[PDB]
Amino acid sequence: NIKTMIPGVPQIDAESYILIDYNSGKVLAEQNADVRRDPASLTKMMTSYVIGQAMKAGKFKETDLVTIGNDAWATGNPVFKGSSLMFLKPGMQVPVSQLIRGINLQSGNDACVAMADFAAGSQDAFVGLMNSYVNALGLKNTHFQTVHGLDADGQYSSARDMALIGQALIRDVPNEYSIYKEKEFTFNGIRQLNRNGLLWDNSLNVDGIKTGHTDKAGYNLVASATEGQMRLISAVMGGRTFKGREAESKKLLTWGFRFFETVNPLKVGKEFASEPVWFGDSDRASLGVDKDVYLTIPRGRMKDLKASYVLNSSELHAPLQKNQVVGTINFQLDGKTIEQRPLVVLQEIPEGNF
Ligand SMILES: *C(=O)[C@H](NC(=O)c1c(-c2ccccc2Cl)noc1C)[C@@H]1N[C@@H](C(=O)O)C(C)(C)S1
Repeated sequence: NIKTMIPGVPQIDAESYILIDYNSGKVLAEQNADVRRDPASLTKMMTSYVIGQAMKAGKFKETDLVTIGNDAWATGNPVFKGSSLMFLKPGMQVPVSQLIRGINLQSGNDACVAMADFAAGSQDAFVGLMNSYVNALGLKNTHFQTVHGLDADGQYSSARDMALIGQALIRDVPNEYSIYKEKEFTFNGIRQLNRNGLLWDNSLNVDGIKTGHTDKAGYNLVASATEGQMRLISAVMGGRTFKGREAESKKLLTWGFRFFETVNPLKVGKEFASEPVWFGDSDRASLGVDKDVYLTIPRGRMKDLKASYVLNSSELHAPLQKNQVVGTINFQLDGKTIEQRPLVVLQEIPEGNF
């Protein structure tokens, strides 16, 4: 009863949310997680991903100077009215390091344009990259039209999709993600605070990601926090009150850490099982996984976890290719399969040569 309890989810004062484990991908809690909503400033998480991907690929460096053009002139474009801005002016020569901090820390809309032109030649081309990454990540309820998150009529995303963009940032572009925890940066003599207030919350280790508000979106937050071996991502969209701003997301994260833990029962290349092989240069196949196994389970239940396996075929016949799928690993709690992973050949077995 204690051992098999399903914990109640706290009431969250928002249109939609999701809570996921970063490593396992497991959804711990959700409500209206696939409803299409105005992303507001959360759009900039994708802007930052594209930039992070360009930098990973070596297209430019943080020390590189970007010359500011007219479309990134903050007080030259009334579209930027009442919005977060670096106050760039044409002709300024600003290091990439400073513009990506303008975007990540400050949500500078002008810095988004500046980087979009620098990275991709035009804002349309850059939005095209954002949308190509939407497809590659397999996001089903997301579409961008703008580089900064301006309520543009046909852009949308979802709590699920925004958490997934969060996970992609941490996983694919860790050097870009490491910027999000920085509490401040200085530009043009002026000190600028990271807008993510949760970074200052002593009770959690929040290191990301992005807050947002436009008048169609409500209050929006994608947060990520760690506690030991465990990283959670929350996405809360259409938060109703100014006071629930960080509080509602904190509720989900603290609940997640209290009731769940992440286990890593198996790593790539390590033997889980061995099976006889026929016609081979060796007599036995070493079997395991081609991707690290992470599971999210109820907290405490780690020592109750059982693993077993099944095989696709009665017999293993060489040649066996490395990472050839030959079965399925079952992870179980209380005698019930909770998670499955493909069982694969770890070391190639070509046909015998004598
Ligand atoms: C993101 O949602 C908010 N940033 C804005 O700039 C903003 C816009 C906007 C206008 C032009 C281009 C893009 C955008 Cl998103 N329209 O309204 C706003 C407020 C930033 N997030 C909020 C917040 O979290 O409360 C601010 C710090 C006020 S600015």
